Amino acid sequence: STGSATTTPIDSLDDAYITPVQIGTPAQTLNLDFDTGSSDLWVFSSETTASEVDGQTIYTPSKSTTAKLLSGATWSISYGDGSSSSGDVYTDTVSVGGLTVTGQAVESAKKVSSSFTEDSTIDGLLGLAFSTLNTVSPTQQKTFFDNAKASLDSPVFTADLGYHAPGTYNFGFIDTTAYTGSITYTAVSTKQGFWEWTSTGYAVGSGTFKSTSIDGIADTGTTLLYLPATVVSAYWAQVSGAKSSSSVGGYVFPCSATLPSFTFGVGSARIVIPGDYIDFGPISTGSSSCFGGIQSSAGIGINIFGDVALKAAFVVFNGATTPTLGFASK
Repeated sequence: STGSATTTPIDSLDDAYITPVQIGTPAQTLNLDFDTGSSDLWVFSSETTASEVDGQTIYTPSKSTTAKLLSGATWSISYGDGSSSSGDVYTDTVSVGGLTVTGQAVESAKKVSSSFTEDSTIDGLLGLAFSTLNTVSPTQQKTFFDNAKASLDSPVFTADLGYHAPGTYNFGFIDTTAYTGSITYTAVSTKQGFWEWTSTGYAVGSGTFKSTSIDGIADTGTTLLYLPATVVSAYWAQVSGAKSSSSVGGYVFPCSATLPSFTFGVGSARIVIPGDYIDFGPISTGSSSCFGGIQSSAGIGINIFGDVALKAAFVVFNGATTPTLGFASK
């Protein structure tokens, strides 16, 4: 089998992407944030604290004939941005872009932090990291991809995120019309449960390529590109007036600047992030100070190849026995 679903930016900055997901019988369609940096499928639901729901579409398991309570199971997660959620668990039928899994753990939120409540466009998260990170207790549950794996024509999914535009998540096949040149594959470490890999270096604008190993995770659920402070400093040094602002929470730059591209290495291959991708707009409405899309990972504890980077590529998440990541230009 295969699946194919369009993923759509939630706003004009590409702060996140939502993908429609059918849950239950009859289908209840929720717009979820596909997150290769976590491993819980959780949803706003009929069980969510009423004051914590503002505009989201909810999953109501009692209206689903295929929903079953996973008795005794609870979950609780916190993300890298400090947001969190928790609740209990149903199993139900879940379909993404024509691809159907029966008995998927659907984690029903009883509580969500303000950040989720305040975002009306996101109805939940669909984790696509490794199931070892799943937070369901006492019985850890498998991700949608893990459950679908052995039915898939090939045990892969691909992320093709758009710049200020929709893109595509594919399951079970590689669309050879969706990228240019070749896909370069690179080794993955699963020791921390992430799609963790080592970039071979970087360049700033038209500058020379610096060969250096940068360990990091391919994370569709993170907006920006978080890299070591040395790299990030070398980038913003090429933007007149740019500086790191403690008060704002990272690098800002004059909105009148033109941003240079940023290149990252995948083995001997190169992925170029256009400078436009690195502009996240005024720090506040009407401000002439703009927020940068490349930021320091210092104090996160891990480098993160978020959407800023991933959207410049066609990315293969190869879940074979020995997993790998592939990157192609597009």
